[PDB]
Amino acid sequence: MASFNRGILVASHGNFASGALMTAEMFVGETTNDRVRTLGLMPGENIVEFEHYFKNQVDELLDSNQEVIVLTDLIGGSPNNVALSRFLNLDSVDIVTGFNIPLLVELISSYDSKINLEEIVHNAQNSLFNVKQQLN
Amino acid sequence: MASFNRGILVASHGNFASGALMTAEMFVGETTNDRVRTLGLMPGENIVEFEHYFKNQVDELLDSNQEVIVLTDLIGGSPNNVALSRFLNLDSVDIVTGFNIPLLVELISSYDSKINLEEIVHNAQNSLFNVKQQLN
Repeated sequence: MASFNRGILVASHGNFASGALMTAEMFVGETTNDRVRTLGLMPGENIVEFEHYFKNQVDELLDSNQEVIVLTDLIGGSPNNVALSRFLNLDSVDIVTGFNIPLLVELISSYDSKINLEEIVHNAQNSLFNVKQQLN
Repeated sequence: MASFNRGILVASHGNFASGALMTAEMFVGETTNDRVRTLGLMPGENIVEFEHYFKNQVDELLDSNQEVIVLTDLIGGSPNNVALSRFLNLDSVDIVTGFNIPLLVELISSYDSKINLEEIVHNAQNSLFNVKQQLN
């Protein structure tokens, strides 16, 4: 079976993650399940059920990709807490929190390529900005 | 009628905007239409219809708030293009692009308060980060 370079899991409380993917696909085209997945921790769901769904999404992406980047909505959220505890020392799994559309788009566009992740992250930070201030 | 401090319009291609609000409300509680709105430019919709929906959302928020912050998904997207052209020199309307959940949450939490927007933006940039790198 194919082992691609890099899978992406986008995870959040609520609908942030699936909505981000939907929007990203408007720019980069439809993705498939062996490369990109989302997971939302919904109102009324507990972290016990969520936890193993999460673990399963990352494990399954690793069957098809050499590495996985987990994008989470914010630091100290449950998706981020779970990701860090479950995959703390697994070097093939990266965790970037506070993601925006520019990060997600760039990671999808480059997932069959070599990347510099620090540079991608740095550019995604710089993509969040006050537009009148910056355009003068 | 009440003029509050600050309204928020969250705008994007697709479902990014509504999904971001839904998620933000999991942290800060349910919002109402006179303070916070979303708008998505959907597949199959043109910028001609979208444009005036957009204008109308900002105008109506200004009936109830002294200022409005428009959050858009990315620079050079149609929501951002429209916002900048329509409200270029209206000082009561700010435009911050590349938004993430930390920005949206903070702006909702502080919308009845005096703010330092530069500081909020700077902190939102710093909220997007590689968590293993930063936690060492």
